[PDB]
Amino acid sequence: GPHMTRLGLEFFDQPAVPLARAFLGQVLVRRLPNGTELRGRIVETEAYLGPEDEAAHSRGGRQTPRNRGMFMKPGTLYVYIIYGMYFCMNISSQGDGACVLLRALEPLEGLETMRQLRSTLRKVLKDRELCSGPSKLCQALAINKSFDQRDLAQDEAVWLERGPLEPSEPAVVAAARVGVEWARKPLRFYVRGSPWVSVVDRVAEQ
DNA sequence: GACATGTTGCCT
DNA sequence: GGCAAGCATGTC
Ligand SMILES: [Mn+2]
Repeated sequence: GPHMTRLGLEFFDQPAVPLARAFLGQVLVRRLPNGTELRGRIVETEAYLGPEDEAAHSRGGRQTPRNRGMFMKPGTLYVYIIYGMYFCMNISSQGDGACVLLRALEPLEGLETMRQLRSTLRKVLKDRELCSGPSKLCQALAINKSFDQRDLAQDEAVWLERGPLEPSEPAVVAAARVGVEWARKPLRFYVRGSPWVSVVDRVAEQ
């Protein structure tokens, strides 16, 4: 096989917007306790800018017991429970209270384990339903709160390997964020034409 | 203590 | 497309 490295501090240490864009095409890897490796290529992200960003948990520089990952070194995971039953996986970027939400993956390896984790553990699921959402991907990759405040550059259960297929400048759609002035600002980024994206913005494309 | 707020699967 | 169940969390 190929000599496989992992993306380190050099990659994670950049402003939220650049990082959110740079994530596109990269491959998120999860190794389960049973030895099974799961792989998914990132196709959709969101940038949360910090104290000025009225949609971010760090708005006005607010630091709570929950959002501490956002104020820790670039690469630190911020995993929180939303709607009492779902997880959102964020990665701290460079900049006070700034992070990036992972929204969607193209599933590449371990799809049958993903389908079990998505259906057998809670509530035939098509391949498109596996990772097409921030909380869907957390379920499919077995991400929960025990992953909160871990370092994505150093952790032996979850890492980021560099992807062979990365989009260039014109292939990236900058659109409004999902479920959030700061509601309308284009801080969501996804691969144009990808069937694995959670929500298509047909207005921000045309 | 109260209570407002924050994605997915089904349904309209 | 619309619609809330879900309960963790933050705030008063
Ligand atoms: Mn509700």
